[PDB]
Amino acid sequence: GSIGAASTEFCFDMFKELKVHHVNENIIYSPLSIISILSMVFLGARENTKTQMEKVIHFDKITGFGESLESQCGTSVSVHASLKDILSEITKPSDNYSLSLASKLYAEETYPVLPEYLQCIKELYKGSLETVSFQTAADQARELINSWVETQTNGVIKNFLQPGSVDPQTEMVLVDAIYFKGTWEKAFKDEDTQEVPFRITEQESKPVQMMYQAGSFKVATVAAEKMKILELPYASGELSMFVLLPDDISGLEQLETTISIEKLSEWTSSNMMEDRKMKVYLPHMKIEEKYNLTSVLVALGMTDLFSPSANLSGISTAQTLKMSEAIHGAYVEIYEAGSEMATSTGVLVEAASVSEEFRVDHPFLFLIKHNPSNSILFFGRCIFPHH
Amino acid sequence: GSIGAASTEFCFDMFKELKVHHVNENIIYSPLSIISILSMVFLGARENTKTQMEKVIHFDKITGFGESLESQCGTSVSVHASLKDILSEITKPSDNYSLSLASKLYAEETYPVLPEYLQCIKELYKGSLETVSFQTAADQARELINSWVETQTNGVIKNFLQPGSVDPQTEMVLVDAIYFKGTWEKAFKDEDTQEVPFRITEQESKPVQMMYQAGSFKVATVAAEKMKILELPYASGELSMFVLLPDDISGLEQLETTISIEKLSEWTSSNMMEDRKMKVYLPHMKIEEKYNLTSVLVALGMTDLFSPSANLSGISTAQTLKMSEAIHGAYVEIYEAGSEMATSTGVLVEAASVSEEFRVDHPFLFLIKHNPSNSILFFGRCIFPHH
Amino acid sequence: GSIGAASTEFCFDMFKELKVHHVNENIIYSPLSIISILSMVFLGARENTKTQMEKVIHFDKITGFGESLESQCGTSVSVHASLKDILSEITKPSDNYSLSLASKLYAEETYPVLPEYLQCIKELYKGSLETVSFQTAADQARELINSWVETQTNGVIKNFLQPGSVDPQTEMVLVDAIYFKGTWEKAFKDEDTQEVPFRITEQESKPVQMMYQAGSFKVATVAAEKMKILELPYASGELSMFVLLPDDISGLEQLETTISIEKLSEWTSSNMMEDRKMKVYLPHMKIEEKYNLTSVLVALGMTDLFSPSANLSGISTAQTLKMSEAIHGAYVEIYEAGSEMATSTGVLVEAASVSEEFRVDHPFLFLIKHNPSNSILFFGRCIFPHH
Repeated sequence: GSIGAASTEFCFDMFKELKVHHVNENIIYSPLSIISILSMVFLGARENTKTQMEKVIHFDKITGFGESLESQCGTSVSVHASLKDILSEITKPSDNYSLSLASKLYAEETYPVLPEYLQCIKELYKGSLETVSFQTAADQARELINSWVETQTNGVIKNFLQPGSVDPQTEMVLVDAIYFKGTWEKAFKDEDTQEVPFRITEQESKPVQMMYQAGSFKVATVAAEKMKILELPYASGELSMFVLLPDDISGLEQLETTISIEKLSEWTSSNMMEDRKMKVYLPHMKIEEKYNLTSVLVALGMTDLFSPSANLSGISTAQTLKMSEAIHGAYVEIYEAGSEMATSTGVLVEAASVSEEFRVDHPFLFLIKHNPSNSILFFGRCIFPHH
Repeated sequence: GSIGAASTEFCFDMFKELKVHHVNENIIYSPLSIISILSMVFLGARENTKTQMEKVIHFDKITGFGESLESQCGTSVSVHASLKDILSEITKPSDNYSLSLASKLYAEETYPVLPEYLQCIKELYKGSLETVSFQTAADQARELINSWVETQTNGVIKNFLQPGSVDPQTEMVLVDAIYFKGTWEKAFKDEDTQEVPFRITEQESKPVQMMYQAGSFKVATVAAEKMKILELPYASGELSMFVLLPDDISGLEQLETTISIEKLSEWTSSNMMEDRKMKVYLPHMKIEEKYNLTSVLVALGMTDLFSPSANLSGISTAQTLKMSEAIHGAYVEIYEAGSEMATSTGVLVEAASVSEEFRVDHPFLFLIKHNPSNSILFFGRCIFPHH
Repeated sequence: GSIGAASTEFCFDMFKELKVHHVNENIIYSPLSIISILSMVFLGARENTKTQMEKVIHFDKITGFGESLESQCGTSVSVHASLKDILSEITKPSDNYSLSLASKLYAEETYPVLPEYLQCIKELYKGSLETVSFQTAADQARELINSWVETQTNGVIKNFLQPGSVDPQTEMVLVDAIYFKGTWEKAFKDEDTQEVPFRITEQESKPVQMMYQAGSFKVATVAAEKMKILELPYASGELSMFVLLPDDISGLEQLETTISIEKLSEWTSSNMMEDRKMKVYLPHMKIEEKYNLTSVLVALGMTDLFSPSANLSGISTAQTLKMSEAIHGAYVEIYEAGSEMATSTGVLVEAASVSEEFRVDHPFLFLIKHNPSNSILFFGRCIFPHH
């Protein structure tokens, strides 16, 4: 097996879990970056936490029978070689497009990470190590990690880590950043872009800037699922965009449920995809979304990793630590010349457990009273803060 | 035994009846202004209407078991004292915040008002009387009332009285307005505000600006209702904002039914509110709503006041007059530095109107035809006139 | 019968069929221009296509019993007379307004248009022919047609034909344009215009410039439908704008379902319309829309026309063709002095069969894959591609 297939299967399982909490909303995430950071953690996880992460990341399909566990480092020889060669394939330079993947881990000065684990991080993901004091200055370390992410994403992802996400309890933060900017194989003419209505539902429609071009494009029409897939290649044909468009507005739902790595392999088969003379209408796209994947990872069977029984002894034998916050951010912009996209996956670990915080992230009742008169000046039921 | 507690009780009694007409919708109103204006009308009511208003406003508990009619003015000595001292309390001048309560009554020049009732209006509510001709220039009187209310709300509540609210047959209007601009005790840093999802339902979410700060705040954890209340004091601690947030979204409904003056007094007890170091997240709020309380006040028990059996001898002894329209507007804006809030309550008497205008202030279809040929050149449906 | 009545009935049928896909959205379209272009095409059809077009255009009512087809050129004498006299009616010079109806057809050089059909176009629609090379320079043809449309609409409708509409397959294009600039019978004083809230819904409202004037106006009040109609005549009383408005906002929906040519005839009756002293508030309006009426016309009953079985023998004796696209655009601006309005309707005839586009106009699943690694760099669902 390959780790690209693990990324695919994880992508679609995670999408099935994610869509249930974001109905009628835009979704965007990077399977590769999430899988890469989660494998960084998977190397350190041992015993039941490691097997859980292995089944969730689908790295169990990668290892051949025999020579598992710390055959080379952290994981088996198969997963090790797969990780290394994928890092090499992604980081290969190209004059046509720009594509970068960087990994960095920040650690507390007091908390000592295993030198073997740091060396394996340098070997597999060639990620650097910085030592910052979280206990004394957590917010400054947050700002530094955020500036590193911002510069690694060419300023696309600013202020990745939310305020208050890290606190003096956090003792290590594993983060990565993927950035891609390319050009279309067949570009869209700037003059051909005009205003076109876009049907959000059958009832309502909103105007958007639609780019148009006519040419030979790979289209695969799946009638069993009532949907067509269009491939728009980029410069050099090493990266491609796939648009899975259901024939009708009502069909998309069905598609979301039936999509899978197996089904996708059938649909994107080189035989199934047909170069035809097509008129292509593609809208200007700008999608930015940031998620907290802790609940999603737990719902997928990664319960031990966030539990106080997490065995991450492969990272640091001194004391014990566990993961508490896994943040992900994704940005994608499609325009006429090409597209610019950028993602980041952050992970912070710590032994401590905050009992409570007071976060107003769902509807409530608010009350404003005059304390001397003990009278209610204002009372309200807030469902949406801003209409 | 105080008008503040009466305002609390009437607040929740009115919330329970108002919530049925605004499902899945923001709610906001000011109990202090509503009960001030209802006491304004209560002073004039006598016999059955006055007892109804006293029970619904909960001024019966304010008066001790002693003389309650004709004493001081209109009501008992106890209610008179409570009115006067709350009026003095919230109109207290403070350099820290701005809090203003204003009352004013408009009357037809042909309509006669008793001098003792006007002297009482100046005594307790310190409000002025303005004589305008409702029968001749009802629209002009409406615009004048809205301009006065706008100036008293510092431009926040503009065009308060809807068109057709006031009528030429209307005898006497009673209005009041509260404005409060204050700053937080512990402010929110502008840089700490970031975009965060807000979960309207379990499956739906929308992004909002969320201000964060870590500090010592007063929180009470009511486990019986599975809910937590947080207090944010303003400058000098004379006013504070209470956020009642259920632990889960679906619990909100339950809370809205179980909340009451007694339960609010239980939950916000000094022993229950504990000072704790909390991470606090609060969304940018801009909640603005206008209501017609006539139906709700009738449902609450004030049936005679809106019916032709309304006796208002203390208001106008020459001829009887009944109220038929009660409007109420409330606006609340929460930001990082502080908050700005403003409310108004409007009262109308003896209303009826027919035609007189063709005002196009709501969506409509339009037709443009060629009269010689009787052909439709243009047809359309206008919701937004300008884009 | 009269083609004005046909335009009215078709207008309301089309409104019924069109409003279903445009809820909470502005609508505007020209019945006269659409019915004129469709009558142009209707002269060229025979057999079932012609009868279908006649039913949808309601020209079957114009023809008196007897001498229905080929009596005049392509149609009955009654329909021919109606067409010619209507052209003369709305293209009548006047010093009070500017009203123009222009029609023009572009054809491929290799396409052999029947000369008698061209003579009919010149007789009944005053339509000139231009020969353009679609197969060798379709984009130049589109630019020329857009420039002609723009000049005929006095610069209101620019870039009328969207890219991709025309292509080397299109063989003929019929386009007409209506323009009308006029002044009110009773003008709006600029000083009387003030900023007034426009109530889109009951609780949310956006501010709009509102002109005011008082005087004698023709208003009809229909209580059975809970709505009033106001007639604002333009200069010289030859064109008038009708504004029908429900008393409550919620009534509007009902109105849109119950409006009809017969009900409109009832409501705009001379005895129903009454001159009365009225205050008139009317907002500034700038309403522009553009539609593709292929689906709407097919749903009304023009199935054979857009199918490969379309008989357009009256246009070309050889190489029979069929319509592919029917684009329409409308613009209206109402201000104090008067009004400026303009529409265009263009239909392009072609010959195709299988689906020839990959139009991305509804939410879709997109993914960006690294082909060497076969890993998904990005995956997402988008419902709206802009924020």
